Amino acid sequence: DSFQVIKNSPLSEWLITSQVRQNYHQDSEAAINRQINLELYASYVYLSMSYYFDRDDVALKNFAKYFLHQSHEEREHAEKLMKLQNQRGGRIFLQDIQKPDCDDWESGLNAMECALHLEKNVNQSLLELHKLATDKNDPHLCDFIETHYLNEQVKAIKELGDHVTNLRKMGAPESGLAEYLFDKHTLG
Amino acid sequence: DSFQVIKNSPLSEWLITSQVRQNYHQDSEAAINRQINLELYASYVYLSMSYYFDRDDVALKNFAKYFLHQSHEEREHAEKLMKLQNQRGGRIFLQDIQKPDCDDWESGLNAMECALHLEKNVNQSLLELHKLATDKNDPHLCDFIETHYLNEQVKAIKELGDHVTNLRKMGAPESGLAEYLFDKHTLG
Amino acid sequence: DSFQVIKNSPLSEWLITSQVRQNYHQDSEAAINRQINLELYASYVYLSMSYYFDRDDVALKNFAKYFLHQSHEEREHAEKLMKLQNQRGGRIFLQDIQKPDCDDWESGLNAMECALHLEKNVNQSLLELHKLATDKNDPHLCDFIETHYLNEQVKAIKELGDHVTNLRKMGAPESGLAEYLFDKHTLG
Amino acid sequence: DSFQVIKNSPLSEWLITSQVRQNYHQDSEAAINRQINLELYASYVYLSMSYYFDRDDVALKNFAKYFLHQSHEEREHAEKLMKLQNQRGGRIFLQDIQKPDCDDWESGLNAMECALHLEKNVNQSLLELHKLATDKNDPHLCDFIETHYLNEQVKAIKELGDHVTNLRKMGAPESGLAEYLFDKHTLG
Amino acid sequence: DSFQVIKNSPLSEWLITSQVRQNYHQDSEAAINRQINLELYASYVYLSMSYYFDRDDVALKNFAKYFLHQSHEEREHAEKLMKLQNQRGGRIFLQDIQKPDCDDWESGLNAMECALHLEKNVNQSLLELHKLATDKNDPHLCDFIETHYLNEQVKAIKELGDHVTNLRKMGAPESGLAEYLFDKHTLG
Amino acid sequence: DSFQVIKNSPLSEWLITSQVRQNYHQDSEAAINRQINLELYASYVYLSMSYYFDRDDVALKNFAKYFLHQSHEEREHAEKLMKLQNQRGGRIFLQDIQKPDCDDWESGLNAMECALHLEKNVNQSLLELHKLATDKNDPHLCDFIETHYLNEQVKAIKELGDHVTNLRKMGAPESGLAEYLFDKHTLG
Repeated sequence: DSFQVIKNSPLSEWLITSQVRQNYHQDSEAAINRQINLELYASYVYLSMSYYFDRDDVALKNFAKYFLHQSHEEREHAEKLMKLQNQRGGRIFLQDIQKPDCDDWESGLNAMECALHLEKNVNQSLLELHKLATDKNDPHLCDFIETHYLNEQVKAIKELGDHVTNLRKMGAPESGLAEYLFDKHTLG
Repeated sequence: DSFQVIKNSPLSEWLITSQVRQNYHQDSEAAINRQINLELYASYVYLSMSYYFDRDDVALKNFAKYFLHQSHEEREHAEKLMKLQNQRGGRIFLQDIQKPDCDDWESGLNAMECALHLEKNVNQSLLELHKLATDKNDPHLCDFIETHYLNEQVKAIKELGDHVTNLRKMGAPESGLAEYLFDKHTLG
Repeated sequence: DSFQVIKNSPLSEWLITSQVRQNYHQDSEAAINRQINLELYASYVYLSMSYYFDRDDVALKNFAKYFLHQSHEEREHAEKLMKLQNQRGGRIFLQDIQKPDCDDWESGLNAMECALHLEKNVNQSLLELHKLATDKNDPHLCDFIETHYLNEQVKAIKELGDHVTNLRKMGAPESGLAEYLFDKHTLG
Repeated sequence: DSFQVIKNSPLSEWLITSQVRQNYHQDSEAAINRQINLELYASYVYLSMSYYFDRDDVALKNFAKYFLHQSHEEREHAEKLMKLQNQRGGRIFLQDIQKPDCDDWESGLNAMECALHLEKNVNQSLLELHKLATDKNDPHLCDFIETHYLNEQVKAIKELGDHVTNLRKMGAPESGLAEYLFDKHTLG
Repeated sequence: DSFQVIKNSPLSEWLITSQVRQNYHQDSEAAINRQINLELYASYVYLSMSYYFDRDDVALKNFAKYFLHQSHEEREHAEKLMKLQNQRGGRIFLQDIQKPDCDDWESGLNAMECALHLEKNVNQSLLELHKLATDKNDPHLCDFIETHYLNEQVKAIKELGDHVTNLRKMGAPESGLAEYLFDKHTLG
Repeated sequence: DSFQVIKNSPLSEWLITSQVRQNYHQDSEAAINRQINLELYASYVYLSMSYYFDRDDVALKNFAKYFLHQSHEEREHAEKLMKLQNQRGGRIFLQDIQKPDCDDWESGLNAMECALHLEKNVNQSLLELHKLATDKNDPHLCDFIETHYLNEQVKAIKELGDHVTNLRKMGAPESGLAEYLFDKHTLG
C-alpha cells in the first residue's frame, strides 16, 4: 500500500526562529507535515471512486455523490492542519501526492469495504500522533487532536460498517436489484 | 431502415433571388430540407412508442409520458430548422412522412434499445451536415449546428445508455417486477 | 385532392381478444384509424401555411401565428382519438402522412379560402363516422363524437366565413393596405 | 461609396512588446483598427438619417426615433471592439470619420433601402475578418466574432427586408397615407 | 490644432423657404452647423483618452470611466444643437470628423491638462457665437445659449482646475503612488 | 519546470467498446487525460502560494484569500474535464501529482509574476489541444474547448498583467507600504 510507505517514512525527510514559537518540538512539526500529505492522499482516492461510479456501464448516481462529499471533507481536514502549523510557528513542507492503488472498484460493496479499510488506517495514524504529543508534554496539540479528529473517525467507521452489513444481507454483489434499491432508499 | 433510405437520397430531389441571401450555397439549402424531413420522422416514431405503452395489457404510465415528451422535443427541433431556412433566404420543400418500421415494441428494454439506435443515427446525420458546412466556408451555419445540436445529442445518448444498463442489471425483460420498480423509481 | 383519396379507402386496409372489449365492432375500429390519419394530414397542411407567411417577401406575422395555433390544435385532436382507441380495446394501425397539395398560397385571402374548404371536408367525414356509429348501436361512441367534435367544427367554420367576408369587403387581394390592416386589427 | 474606399485600404496604413500579448498577429491588429473606423462611419450615417426625418416638411416622429436608436447601437459596437483591442495587447490607431454620401433621403422607403444596403456591406466586411482569423489559427478571435456579430447582422437584415416589403405593398412612395399609417402601426 | 482649423473656416462652407422660419439669419444657421462639428470632435477626443487608460500597462479604471462619461455628454450636446436647428427651420449640413491630435497621453496629469485646454477652447467658441447672435437681434438664440451652455462650461473648467492642482501638489507625474491614491479617493 | 515535463510526455503513457462511443479518437482520449493531470498540478501550486502568505512573518490576508479562490477554480476545471471524458465514452487514467517547484515566493510581486507565467503555459496547452481536435474532425470537442476555456484564459491573463503593472508603479518590492496599501485597496 502507498499509505504504509508514506506513513513509515522517517521524520528527517519532512523538515525544511519565529517570534511566536513556544513549547513546540521539531518532531511534532515533522509529524504534522506527514499527516498533511496523508489527508491529501485520502482526498485523491475518494475522487477516483466517485468518478468511477459515474461511468455509463455502472450508472449509480447516489454512490458517486456520496463519495464526492467524502473527498471534499478530506480536503477541508488538510487545510485545517496547515492552519495549525502556521498558528504554532512551524514551517510547511510539501511533497508529491501519490496516485491511488486501485483503478477499478468492481461494485458498490467492494468500494465500501475499501473505504472502511482506509478510514481505519487514518485512525491508527492519528492515534500514533496523539501518543507522540503526550510524550513531549504539549497539551495544546493533544486537545486539538482530541477535539477535532477522534470522535469523527469513530462515527465514520461505524457508518461504513452499517452500510457494509446492509449490502451483504440484501444479497450483493451478485444481485443488481439489491444495489439499485440500496442506492434509492439509503443513499438517496 | 426507412431512416437510411431517406438520408441517402440525392440533393437534387430536395429543391423547389432573395434580397437577403448572402454566402448561402444550394447544396446547404437542400441538405437543410432533408434534415427537416428526418426530424419529423423521429417525432412520429416517438409518438408510436408512447401510445404503445398506454395499452391495457402493458400499462406502464411513466414510460408513455417519457416518450411523449421526446416526441414534442423532436417537433420543436424541426420548427427551428424551418426558421433558419427562412432566415438565410432559402425556400422550404416538403415531402411525405414515412410510417415507423416497428409496430410492436415488446418491452421497456427493447424500446430503450431502439431509441438509442435512432439517436445515434441522428447524430451521424448531423456530423455529415457539419462537414458539408465546413467544405463551403459558411461559419454562421457551422456555429448554428455546434451551438444547438451536438451537446444535446451527446447528453441524450449518455442518458439512454444509463437507462439500458440499469434495466439489464435488474433482470429485465424476464422479470416484470424489475420493469415495474424501474417505472416507479427512475422515471416517476 | 389527397384528402378524398385517403377518405375513400376501404376499411379492410386499416386493421392490423382484449380483456376490456365490449360492444365494439371491427368496422368502427377501422374507421377510427382512418380518422386519425386524416387529423395528422390536417396538422401538416396548417404547418405548411404558417411557415409560408414567415417568408421575407410576404412578412405577415399574425397570419403565421394564427395558422401555427391551428396546427397544434389538430395534433391534439389526433392524440385524443388514439386515447379513445386504447380505451375501448382496439389496436392502432398507422400509415404514411401525405405532403400537402399546395406549395404556394399567394395571399391571405386565398389561404383563408383553402382553410374553409379543408374544415368543411373534415366536418363531412365526422358526420359519416357518426352515422356509422348509429348503425351499429354504440351509444358511447356517438356521445364521444357529439360532445368533442361537432360544435367545435361549426364554430370554426363560422369564424373562417367571417374572416373571408371581411377580407373581401376591404378590397383584397389587390390592395396590400387591406391585408396589412386586417393583420394589425383583427388577428393582432 | 466611401465605405468601399475605407474597406479596401491596405493593412500597412492601420498600425502605429506588451506583457500580455500571446498568439496575436499584426495583420489581425490592423484589421481590427479598420473595423473600428467602419463602425463609427455607420453611426454617423444613421444620425444623419434620423435628423432628416425631424424636419418640419417631413415630420415622421417614429422613423426618426428608430434611426436614432440604430445610431446608438453602432457606437456601442465600436466601443466593444476597442475594448477587445486593449484586452489582447494591441494598440489603437484612429483616423478621420467621413461624412455620409447622401444629404437628402427623399422618403421612408428610400431610407429603408439605403439602410439595408449598408447592413449587407457591414456583414460582408465581418465575413472577411472571420476568414482572416481562421487563416492565422486564432480561435479566441473567431469565437468573439461568432458570438457577438453574425446572428445580430442576420436578424437586422431580415427585419429591414420585412419593412421594405410592407412599405412597397401598401403603395409607397406615391401614397403619403401609406407612410403615415406604417409609422403608427409597425414602427410605433 | 485641428480645433483652430475647424473653427476659423468661413461661413460660406457650412450651408447646403420653410413654413416655420421667422427672424432667423443665414449666418446664424451656418454658425450652428460649425458648432455641431466642433461638439462631435470633442466627443471623439474624449473616447480616445478613455480607452488609453484601459491599456494593460497603464491600468487606471476610474480615469477611464470618468473620460467615457465626458464623451457621452459631448454627444448629447451635439444632438441638442441639431434639434434646435430643426426647430427654427434651418437645414443641417454635415462634414468629416477629424482624428484627435494626440495618440499617447503619457500620464493622468497630462491628460487632465489637455482636457482643461480643450474646454477653454470650446468656451471661447460659444462666446463668439453669443456675440454673433446679439449682432443680429435674435433673443431666442441668445437665451438658448445662456441657459444651456455657459454655466456648465464654467463649472467644468473649475472642476478640471481643481483636479490639476491636487495632482500637482501630491507629487505627480513622478510618483505613481500619487496617481494610484488619486484614482482611489477622488475619482472612485 | 515540472509543467514542461508533464506536457511533453507521449500519448501512449495516458491510456488504460462502449455502447455510447461515436467519432471519438484514441489520441483525443489520451490528450484529455494529460490535461486533467495538468489542471490538478495548477490547483496544488495555488494552494502552496495561498498558505505562504498566511505565515506570521508575511501576514497579508487578502493575497492568501485571492490565491485560495484560484485553487478552488482549478479543481472545478479538472472535474469538468473528467465529466466530459465519461460523457463521450472514454476511460479515465490517473497519475501522480507533482510537488510545486518553488517553496518560498519572497513577495507579492514575485508571486503575481509566477502566476502570470503559469497561466500562459496553461493557455498554450489548450491551444495545442484545440488544433489536435481540428485535425481529427471532431466538432463537439472543439465547441467544448472554445466555449469553456479560451475567453476565461484571456481574461485571467489580462487581470494578472494589470496587477503586476500596478505593483511595479507603486514601488514594490522594496516598499512595504506599497504592498500593504495594494492589499487594502485592490484585493480587499
